Amino acid sequence: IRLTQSPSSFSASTGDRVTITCKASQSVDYGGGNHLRPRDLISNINVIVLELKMCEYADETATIVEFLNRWITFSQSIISTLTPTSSSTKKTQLQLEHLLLDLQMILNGINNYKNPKLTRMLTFKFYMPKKATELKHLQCLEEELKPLEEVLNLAQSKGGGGDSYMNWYQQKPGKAPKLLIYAASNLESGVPSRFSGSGSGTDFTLTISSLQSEDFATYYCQQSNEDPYTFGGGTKVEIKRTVAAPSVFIFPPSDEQLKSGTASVVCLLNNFYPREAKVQWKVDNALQSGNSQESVTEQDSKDSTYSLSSTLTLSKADYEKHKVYACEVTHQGLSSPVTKSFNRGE
Amino acid sequence: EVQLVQSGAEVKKPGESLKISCKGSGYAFTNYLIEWVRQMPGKGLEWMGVINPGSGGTNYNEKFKGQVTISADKSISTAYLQWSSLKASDTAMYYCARWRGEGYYAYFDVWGQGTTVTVSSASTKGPSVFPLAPSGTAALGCLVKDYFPEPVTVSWNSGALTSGVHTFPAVLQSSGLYSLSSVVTVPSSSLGTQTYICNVNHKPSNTKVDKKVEPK
Repeated sequence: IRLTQSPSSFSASTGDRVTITCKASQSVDYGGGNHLRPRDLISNINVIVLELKMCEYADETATIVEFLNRWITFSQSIISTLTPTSSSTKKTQLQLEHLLLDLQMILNGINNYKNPKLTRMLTFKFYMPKKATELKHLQCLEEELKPLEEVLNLAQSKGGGGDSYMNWYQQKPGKAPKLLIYAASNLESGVPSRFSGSGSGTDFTLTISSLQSEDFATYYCQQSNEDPYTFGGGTKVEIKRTVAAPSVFIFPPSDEQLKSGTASVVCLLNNFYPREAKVQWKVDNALQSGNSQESVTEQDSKDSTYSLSSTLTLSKADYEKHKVYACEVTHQGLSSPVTKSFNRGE
Repeated sequence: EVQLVQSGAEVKKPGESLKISCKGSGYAFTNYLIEWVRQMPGKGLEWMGVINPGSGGTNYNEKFKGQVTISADKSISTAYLQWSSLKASDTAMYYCARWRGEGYYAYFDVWGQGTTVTVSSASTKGPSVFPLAPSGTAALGCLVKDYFPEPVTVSWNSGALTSGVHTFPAVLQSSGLYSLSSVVTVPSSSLGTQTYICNVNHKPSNTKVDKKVEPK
């Protein structure tokens, strides 16, 4: 399942209302309608087993599907051979049918491709009987009922309303993601009430009623419906501020570096907003390509500005073939592209 | 009180093996599933696999099957992510996360702090530090070039000069080596009074350079 977030990035002011979206390639909803009640199902099986019956377990454990399947094969095996010839042999046949139906109903309840919990329910280990051919062997099933209820608690569903297997996370630079909202709409303990989520099927949304300083971060949507779990590409909430043109500075290579056979020429764009800026290197008015690298800072904590460095790298020889070194800067704050130059000979 | 603590940053070469760890505390480690998530620079998050600490039961994203092994040691509340032979494509930030799966829940409530894995054939190399000489506010700086691995620390006048400093993120050159610049804006007339020194430290190579930046 592919998750698409929109917009990928945007600038907002404090006190603003923010709505970010998540679009899934296929529905992340499961369940609803007509249930999985671990308490009731287990309590019913426990009663039947005590009416029918040290357990000899096998060395090899099994998954929940293999465990349930073995007890269904066991239940069907006795039924196949049991011939009712008395009131007691008819009552044990009826109880065997009640057990077979209860095991099949737990099995069909969890064993289907759609079930978002199946793979995680399958990591659990169940103990198998060494031999299961007589009614006494049901003691092996009884002992494994408590771990069975603990696994069924993962697929617990009471109610006709559907569930959305979709979560929202907040991530700040260098920090781990932090859960904000689970199952499309549930606010996580401690999360400010200004955060909310809604949606169903394929369309999900996250809202911040009045943006605060601590809310500028990247937000990720995440689906839990089908393996492998996937994340959206993220939405980065940037702080909006007034347009600021960069203070451009150029640095020639040091003599120390030139002496070693390399010339790094640095253009600095200082304290600008927005982030969008075009830097072009010109050597004797000829546009340079593929010998430059850029680096940009994150938004300033107080100023909300960016700074950028652009480095043109040349060999001492290529550097000494030319005189004028220029960096042409294009930015929204600038009416015309600003050029900063130097002549190789000071 | 619930926490997941991950092992430190790793710097490895292609074909090397690696095992990273995730230790739980403040809760019963055996009762909750532990999952591994990777994040690459620029790219988002990808799920890798899950361990059931109580059983040793695992499941992998088909994309990483055969490349990684997830394991756990119940007795020491620790989960592991292991590679037999690292690739350049394994360079990422790795998180371990606690899975909450009761009823309709299917979410990650507790996260490890992250472990960075850097896969490169480069060897430890200390930087060369060059001045960025200033020509009413002047800009001056230092070019910290051709070092491996990250990080480098850059300060000005032994950290006493902080106002107007910008130490740019490092860029990985095609050589396999990193490079960065640290710049500072100062009052124009201070250039003929104040001495400006950039202090560069690269712990892996034990490089400690104090580069005086003079007007020119």
